[PDB]
Amino acid sequence: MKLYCLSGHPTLPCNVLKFKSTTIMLDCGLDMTSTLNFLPLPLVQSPRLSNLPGWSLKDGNAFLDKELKECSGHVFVDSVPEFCLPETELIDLSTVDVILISNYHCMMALPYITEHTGFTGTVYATEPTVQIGRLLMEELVNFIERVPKAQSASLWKNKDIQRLLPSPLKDAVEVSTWRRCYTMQEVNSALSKIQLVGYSQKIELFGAVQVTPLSSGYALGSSNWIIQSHYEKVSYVSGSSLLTTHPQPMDQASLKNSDVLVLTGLTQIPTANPDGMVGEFCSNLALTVRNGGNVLVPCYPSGVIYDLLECLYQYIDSAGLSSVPLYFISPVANSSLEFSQIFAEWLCHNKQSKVYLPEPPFPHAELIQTNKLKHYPSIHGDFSNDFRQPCVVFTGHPSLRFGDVVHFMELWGKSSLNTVIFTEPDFSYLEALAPYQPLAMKCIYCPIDTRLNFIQVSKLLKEVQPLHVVCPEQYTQPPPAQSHRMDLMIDCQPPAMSYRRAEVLALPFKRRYEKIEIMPELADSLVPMEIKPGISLATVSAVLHTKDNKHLLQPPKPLLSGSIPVEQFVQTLEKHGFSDIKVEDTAKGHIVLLQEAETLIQIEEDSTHIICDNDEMLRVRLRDLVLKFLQKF
Amino acid sequence: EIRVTPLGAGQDVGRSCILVSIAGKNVMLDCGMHMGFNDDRRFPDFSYITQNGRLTDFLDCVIISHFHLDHCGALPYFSEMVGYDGPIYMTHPTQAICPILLEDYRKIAVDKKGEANFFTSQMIKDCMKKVVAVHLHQTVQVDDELEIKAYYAGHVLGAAMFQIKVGSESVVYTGDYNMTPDRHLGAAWIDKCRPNLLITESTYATTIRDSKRCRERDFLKKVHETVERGGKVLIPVFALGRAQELCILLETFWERMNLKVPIYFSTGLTEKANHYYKLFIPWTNQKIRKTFVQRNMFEFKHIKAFDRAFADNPGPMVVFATPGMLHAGQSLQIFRKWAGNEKNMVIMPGYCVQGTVGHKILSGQRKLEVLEVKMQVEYMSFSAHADAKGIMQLVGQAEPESVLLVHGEAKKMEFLKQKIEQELRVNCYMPANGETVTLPTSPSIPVGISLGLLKREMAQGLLPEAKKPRLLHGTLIMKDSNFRLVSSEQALKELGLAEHQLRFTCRVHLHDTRKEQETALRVYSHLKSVLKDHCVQHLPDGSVTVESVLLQAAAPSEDPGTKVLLVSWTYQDEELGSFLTSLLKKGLPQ
Amino acid sequence: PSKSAALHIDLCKATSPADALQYLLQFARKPVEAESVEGVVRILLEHYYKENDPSVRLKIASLLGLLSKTAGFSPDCIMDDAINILQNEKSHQVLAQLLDTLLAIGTKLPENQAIQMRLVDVACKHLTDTSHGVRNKCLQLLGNLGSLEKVQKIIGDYFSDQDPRVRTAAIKAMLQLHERGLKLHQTIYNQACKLLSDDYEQVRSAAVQLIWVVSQLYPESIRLVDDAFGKICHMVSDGSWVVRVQAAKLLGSMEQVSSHFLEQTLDKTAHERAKELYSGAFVHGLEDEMYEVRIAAVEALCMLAQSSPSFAEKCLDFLVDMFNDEIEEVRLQSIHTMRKISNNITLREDQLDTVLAVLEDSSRDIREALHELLCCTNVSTKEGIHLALVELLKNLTKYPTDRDSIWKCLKFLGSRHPTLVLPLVPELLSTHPFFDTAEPDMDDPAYIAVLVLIFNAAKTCPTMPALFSDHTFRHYAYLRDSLSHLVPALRLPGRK
Ligand SMILES: [Zn+2]
Ligand SMILES: [Zn+2]
Repeated sequence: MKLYCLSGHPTLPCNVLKFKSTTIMLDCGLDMTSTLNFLPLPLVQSPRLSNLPGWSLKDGNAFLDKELKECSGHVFVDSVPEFCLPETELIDLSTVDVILISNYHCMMALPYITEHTGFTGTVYATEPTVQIGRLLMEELVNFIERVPKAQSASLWKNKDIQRLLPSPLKDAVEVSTWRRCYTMQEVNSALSKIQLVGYSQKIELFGAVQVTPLSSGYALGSSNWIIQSHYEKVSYVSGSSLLTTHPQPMDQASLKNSDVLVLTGLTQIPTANPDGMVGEFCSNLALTVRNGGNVLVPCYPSGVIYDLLECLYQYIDSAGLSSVPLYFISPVANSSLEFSQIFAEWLCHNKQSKVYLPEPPFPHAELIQTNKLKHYPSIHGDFSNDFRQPCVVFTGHPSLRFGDVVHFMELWGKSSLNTVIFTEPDFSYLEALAPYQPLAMKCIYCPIDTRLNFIQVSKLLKEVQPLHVVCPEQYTQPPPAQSHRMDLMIDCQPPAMSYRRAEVLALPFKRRYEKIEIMPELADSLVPMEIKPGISLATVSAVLHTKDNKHLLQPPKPLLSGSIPVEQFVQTLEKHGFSDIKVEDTAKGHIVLLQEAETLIQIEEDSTHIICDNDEMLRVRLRDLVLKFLQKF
Repeated sequence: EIRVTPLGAGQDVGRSCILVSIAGKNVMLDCGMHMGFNDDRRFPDFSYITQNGRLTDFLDCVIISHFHLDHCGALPYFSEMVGYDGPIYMTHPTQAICPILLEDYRKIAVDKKGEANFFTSQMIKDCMKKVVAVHLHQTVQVDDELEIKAYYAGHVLGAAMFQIKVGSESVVYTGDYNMTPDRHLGAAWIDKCRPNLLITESTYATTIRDSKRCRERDFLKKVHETVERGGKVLIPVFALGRAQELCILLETFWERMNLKVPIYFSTGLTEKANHYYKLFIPWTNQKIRKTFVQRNMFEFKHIKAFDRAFADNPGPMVVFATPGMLHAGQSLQIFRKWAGNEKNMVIMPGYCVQGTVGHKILSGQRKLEVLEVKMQVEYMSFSAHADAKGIMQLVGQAEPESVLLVHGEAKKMEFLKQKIEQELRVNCYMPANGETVTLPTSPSIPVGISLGLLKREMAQGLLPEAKKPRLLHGTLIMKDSNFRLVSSEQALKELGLAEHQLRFTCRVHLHDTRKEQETALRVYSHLKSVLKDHCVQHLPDGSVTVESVLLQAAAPSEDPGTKVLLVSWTYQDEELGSFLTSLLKKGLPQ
Repeated sequence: PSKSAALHIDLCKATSPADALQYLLQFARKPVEAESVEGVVRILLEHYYKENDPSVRLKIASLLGLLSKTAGFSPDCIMDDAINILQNEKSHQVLAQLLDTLLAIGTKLPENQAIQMRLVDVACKHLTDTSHGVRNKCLQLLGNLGSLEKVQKIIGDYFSDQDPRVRTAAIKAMLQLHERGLKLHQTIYNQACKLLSDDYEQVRSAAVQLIWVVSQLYPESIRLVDDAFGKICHMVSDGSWVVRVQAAKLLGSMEQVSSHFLEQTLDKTAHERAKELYSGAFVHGLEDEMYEVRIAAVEALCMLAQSSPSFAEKCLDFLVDMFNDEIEEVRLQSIHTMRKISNNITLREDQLDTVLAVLEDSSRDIREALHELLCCTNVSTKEGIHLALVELLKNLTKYPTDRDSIWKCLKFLGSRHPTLVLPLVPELLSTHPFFDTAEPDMDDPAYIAVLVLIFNAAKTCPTMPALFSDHTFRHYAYLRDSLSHLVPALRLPGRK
């Protein structure tokens, strides 16, 4: 089996696995690291971002004064934001056959692969995954749109200028394959190419393989995959959460007893205590509200938002802050709430029982009923009619480089009393908040993570004991933040081979057996026979019939094994009718003479030889005799 | 082998329960009661399945199809005072909705019959705590060898066909189902799995139901006639299934015709039913699950709750009411209120139980018990069952090996048996209740194979030497745990036995005047000329090689007229050696 | 220059996966060669190919194909690729890369004979693999390098071989051969039937396209197109909806058939019950699944109904009952097909529900489509004209915005058939047989709507200027003055 890893990102993978006669690729990363590097897109053009000064080449040859701009001693690129792609040219994705999805964050990059490249096979994902993915791509395409900034620069994308530029523009990787954003017809094309699957569903591919998804528990419908043939097992685990969360809990029973385990989607901040930082969030939120300002929280419309609103529901009941309202602003807000509402069977047992006792599983429907939390699609209109101060706003995009988030903190940047709270760990908040610096806004960084830490990784691997482990180089290596700490690296016996962006591995396995079926009449015909205690064997003579890579045998040249004894030979010749047979002995063999047809036979250790005259019927009699005095293989 | 014993629905309807023994495992498909027997005979007989033994020891797993009373009414009776603690498998919607129906039936049984040994609400809660829920297409292993799989059905919401497969053995139990896509329930879809058995119902097998769309066109045009005449419309339906189907139909039609006349829906079960219909969207087909992006179809803009003063409030009126068979009849109360008018209308969309007041209304006399009816009636057929062509389509898609008919009437069952046996030539079985039927299986036992041996034999098959016996050889190593097929050489090197070599050397006596070196040259030339496409080579020490057969002109014997040719060969080419000795016994050319 | 520097850098680095992948990715993603140095770069690549890392070799082959896509190289690269294919039998990845390079070379520029495609075809035929290695790719190679207008044995065997993927690739090659012509035969029809019965998905989807194309090629079996059409319908009743959409569009593309077989498809009904009151292919394929197969079915029905002058009534009822299909796309397509088939067509009873259709909530598209239907339709009875008028006036007085379309459809009705309205002329406008009737309102839209119908009727028949009153005379003057494109020129005594 062979593995091609097309993403150096630890969280956003593309893994092309070649097994037997099929090709199965997993996940789709759309790295917004280049998005972090590009300039933000104001919904309404702010004067300061309009007149940001232009950083200049020290040589002065290139037109980087208008290709690039500078702010607070730091430099950014001025265009529409780009997105980093996985390297598609390592393997022809047309020859790549079947695509699996873990979760919506891992399906963000799907129209790129599914429209332009020429892939034409089938794609699998669960229902909540595919629906929340459609909502996310709708939000993303809207925000790259809704104001077209068609400017694009390329002389900075020249390699020499990239070398001359300072970090992190010096630290930019694979600038050449960065692309502009995709559109609704592309979205609909991929989302019609999709097919559906539930948990523990066995999907057969060509008889060659069978795939099953299991609840990882990180997100609503987030799923680890299991690919098996009848002797071979690959467990692909990406982004599980074994803590008590809202989705279905993680299921390791089918995960164990695996030949090859690939592990991705681990935590980004290992030292983060989730519930503790959630409590710190609530305390800081109460402090800002009591001070009388406005709080911003950028968040994806799944997962962490639901957990945050539940805890804020309990905390607002605790602190008695029913005066200050909550506004959830995103063009996907209404459909996100409704989809989280009806997706019930994918939840955990507490929420399923909540469904079974006629109430909605999430409390934010009751929050809407009590009118504390109001959802709004865009900031223009009735939201502008109903805005309040002091206030709470959960805004659409967490990467901060486009949307209602950037407009709101352009509005609120001058004030100090207001507060921004980061809640998603997928980006460095320093490089996120660099363009607005200097900033009077209070910034409190309390990231929320549910991906399993290395202690739980060690526990899970010691529970399941796979034969081979595959993990990223960033998980093998110590982090630059705390290289002194030892528990921050994955430990496994045997040590897992690593991989880098666009790398090829050949996994340590050799294909030996596969699954074939016998047919009952042929099994009736076959009679086993025993040469060794506990070993009974039978020679076979059949016709193979193989349709759709599944194999069966039906009735329509074996050789010998075993030495023949001379004493039993002559005894059975005498009792069969042969007479006047004389035996002489040698150093290792016996020479036996039969006077009829003048037959001389020498018997040695793994050596027998019969010499006679031109005779036929005696020869074939001796043929059947010597062949029936041995075991057939 | 396959053992099938229906405890109920044997040449009959109601109290359906089927016991299936596959490879010594006990799967109990469905357990409900039926109306008509106020005796204990409405419940399935338990004196055969366990006699008076332990239900969890004898039985192994329970499968429940859908939430109709005749299918999930007997779970607390089967599992609580009789005693059962094993696994019960049933879908999340059916799990959410069966206890409410059970509670209503419990209260109604108290208020009507008042059976002393009757299941109580607390142990109903205990039973629904004991049950286990399963998603669609989710292969659930009851234990290591037995697994179950669910298929979308369309009889009602949450309904599920079930495929039970152990090893290669497969029995597909349809339960109740439909092919016609409802206005809010999708059609039944199945894999082409080729089951060994197909257990199915055929409630409407002698009636080819015609075009559904034109049927509600007729319903809508007549209800439009009535509301344009300003009359009152009373629809007696039971509050599950067809009630919300007609609700969605009238919501669509009323919104599109832009009318303003108030309509009302029967209370009591409306809030619970509509809550479950709202909270179980991903079962109500792709129309509603696509429309869910903008709006929610189950949120009704024109449908409110019925009021008894709104009953005698005047004006045109449309009210859905309960029940469909009119035994208790708040619908019958409003019927008695509105029977004097000749302007008003009722539609009866279901088959009424004969011999009751619903049968009196279905029949054409004015006097029903006595009151005389004047308002107009219609008898429509909005049933969500399967028809004859739908059953033929289902069996043709599924391609099973044998079928078994339940849940219907005997002459109809026989007609379907005759038609299916004329059509697809597939064996059919007609069990009576309490009758066990046994069917033989083909238990193909798995075995392993060496991949290299497989690769070279498949290469030989792909080579254009097909249709000739290539004689797949090897041997089966048996451990009683992993039966495997290996090559002879692989078996030799695995088991450590010596590769025995058998050699035959025949002394061909050649009688001619040619010289012995020329005799060996003649042997080489003759074998090369006769054996076409054979590896005939002349070894430079004077020898002849034909594949792996070595011919050597031996030492001169004591007879000058006889020359000895030693022809030496192994057992593997010994057919070729025998042919060579036959040709040399015929002799060299001279 | 740059290619030589890249080759020297690759040779100097010589890292196993790392520098090889980096150099290949840089050379591919930087630019095209855009010169004649592509041959020298290919020579350097062929020199470097004699090494390990077959993945890197396949990447190099893909880069060679991408370079050949600029059509710089031809025969020398073809000979080098032939040598590499002959001497490079190393597993599925390199075999696939060689096949892709061969396809790129064949389809890149030459498109000619004399060992430009025939030699490559013979090489592919000789180098057909043993297990999924090239089989699909060499099948599409022979498809895109179809030899001449004279492979049938080997495609017949590759129809019955192992893998469904290989079968589908063979079928796609059959698409390519038919779009290049190649004049397939009837043994292809027989093996296409046995490929319709293939127990597997999407193999059916493309094989039924093949059965359609051979049936439309020629109708000579015993009845070939009727047998193919029946197979198509018994395939329409399959569960797979993608297969059904394909099926319905292709059977609509089918245009000639036995008429009696077509009514056998429509045969089963409340339609004929309602007809007496007044006096299984499509009947499952319309109300089988949702709007995809519904739209495909109605387009099939419109195409073959435009083909067949008969047969229209038995789909007229099947459209008038299938207006209210609760999907507005299906609604609009139903109205459009009723328009497109509405010729030699009577609606002696169906006028009532087809006009209860134009009474509608907002549905501006639906109401406009129904106005187009009523303007392009035909009717037979005076009573039908009367009721069409009265509910059209209902529509105008209920939604007083589309009165322009109302007036134009009434105009088209009067122009289409004038003689039907003649007895209604005393009744539709009150002209009390001896009294002086009060003058009607001039700009009242209802009265305008009836007047324009009257004048479009009076275009041909001359026997109603005497029926007109004096207000009708001056109103004809005013309407001809105002709405020039709605009323025609007439021969009234007041206006010469
Ligand atoms: Zn039922
Ligand atoms: Zn039933």
